[PDB]
Amino acid sequence: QVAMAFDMRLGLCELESERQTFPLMGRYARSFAAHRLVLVGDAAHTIHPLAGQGVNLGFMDVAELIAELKRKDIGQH
Amino acid sequence: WDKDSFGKISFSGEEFGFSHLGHIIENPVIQQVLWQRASQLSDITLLSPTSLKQVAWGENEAFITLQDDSMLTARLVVGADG
Amino acid sequence: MQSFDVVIAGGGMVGLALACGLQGSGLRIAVLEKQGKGHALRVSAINAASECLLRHIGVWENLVAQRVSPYNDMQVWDKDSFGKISFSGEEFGFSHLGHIIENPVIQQVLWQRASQLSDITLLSPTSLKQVAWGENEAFITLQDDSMLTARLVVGADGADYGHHALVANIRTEHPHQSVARQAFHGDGILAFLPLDDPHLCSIVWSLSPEQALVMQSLPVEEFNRQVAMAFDMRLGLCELESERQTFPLMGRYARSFAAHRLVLVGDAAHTIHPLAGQGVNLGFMDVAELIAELKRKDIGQHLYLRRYERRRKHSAAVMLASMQGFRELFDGDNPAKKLLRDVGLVLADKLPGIKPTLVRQAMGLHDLPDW
Repeated sequence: QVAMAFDMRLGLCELESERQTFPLMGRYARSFAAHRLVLVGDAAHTIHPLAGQGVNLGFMDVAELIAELKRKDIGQH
Repeated sequence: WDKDSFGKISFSGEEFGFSHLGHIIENPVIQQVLWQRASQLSDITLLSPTSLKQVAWGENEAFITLQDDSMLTARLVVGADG
Repeated sequence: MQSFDVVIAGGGMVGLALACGLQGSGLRIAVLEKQGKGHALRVSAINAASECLLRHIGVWENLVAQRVSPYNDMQVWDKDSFGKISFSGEEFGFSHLGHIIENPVIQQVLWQRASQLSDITLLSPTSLKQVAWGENEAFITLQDDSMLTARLVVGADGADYGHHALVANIRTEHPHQSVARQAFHGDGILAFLPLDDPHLCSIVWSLSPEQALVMQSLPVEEFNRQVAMAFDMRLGLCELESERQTFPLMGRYARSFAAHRLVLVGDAAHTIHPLAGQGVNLGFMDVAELIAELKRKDIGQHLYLRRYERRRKHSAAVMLASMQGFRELFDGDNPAKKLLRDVGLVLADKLPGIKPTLVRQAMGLHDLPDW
């Protein structure tokens, strides 16, 4: 079934590992600011046009956050 | 087979002792062949190239006519292949 | 009998265009026709390519001096995605994209040319009683038992659909300013074709048969209201002047049929087109190419003909692909695309620059043979 859904692009297929599922907790969120609270989304588990790339959105959240934080009061919303 | 569900069924007559399920045959060959049989039969005559000018459906005869004004009659009429 | 090189069933715009044109060719032409000064109900939006056919056949000056309504500017939009594209030839140095011209004027004009030509005689009011398709002659006959023969026969202007068109003359609050306007709304399309009167348009409203029928039978104050909303009030309050007329759009999966000494050209005057009022242009282009091909072997044999058929069925697929393409373009002009434009991550979009391509299509200066 995996191979047909892939057009047989790589021929016959064989699962080695266990099969694991997890909800894609995108797509309408990734940030929450609050009075001395910052939330960054679980980008590791979020939808993206490019497979396996969600976490990049997180690494980019924090780079920008590193940038902004290294200056007033760090916490004020 | 189906490209969406990936469902598929395959089958053979050989599995049930048959040599063929059918034959692919060109239409011109089929028709020109049955045409040759047609005039190789005497209770059949072939009228061509002929188009119909009028048909007056009678109770006992067909009373059809031809463009070349050759009157024609028939018990029953049957149309096909168009 | 009388003997002709080509007889032409149903002599309307396109067949006569063929008559004047398929000439100075050595071919004798017969033409079978089986049958005011106010704004006609029926108008066609004649493009530059079509103009070059009519200017060539010497008739342009005529219906110009009659009544002609130049547009150089066009606007198309969609009421659902709010997408819209507008364009002009002036932007590329052209004075006009086309002309709105009344059908009766066009045809009565080409009719006058017809008998002002001696290799053309006109047979009317005449209907066919019998045609016996011979190997070398047409052997067709008339109801008045006048035998007739022809090398090749060609039918046009009449002789399956999806939508109907409601057409009518509509006075608008705001001047149309010589803009051909077209609005998509679901599976309704509503076009306003500008006329001589600075405040009058002839519309083409493509609707389902059931929708066209209801609109045609609506009381006028309701029609006035309803037409204007479907047009986004682009020209303000609306008032029907003329009668409301509907006719099936006999596109879209045909326009050509070749056969043993038979050529059929579609009733392009009644066929779907991306650009409202433009169907007939497809017909004028069918015949130009046919004039071109006919003026040479045997004129009638369905061998030197089916290659002509290829070209036309081809053109009809192109027109179909184009309507599909206008819809894709409008449904793609949405807010997510706007966001991506801004941020530079658009993969697929309106091309640089479709304005010039929209102009070459409206003018239809492609499609031409030259000559």
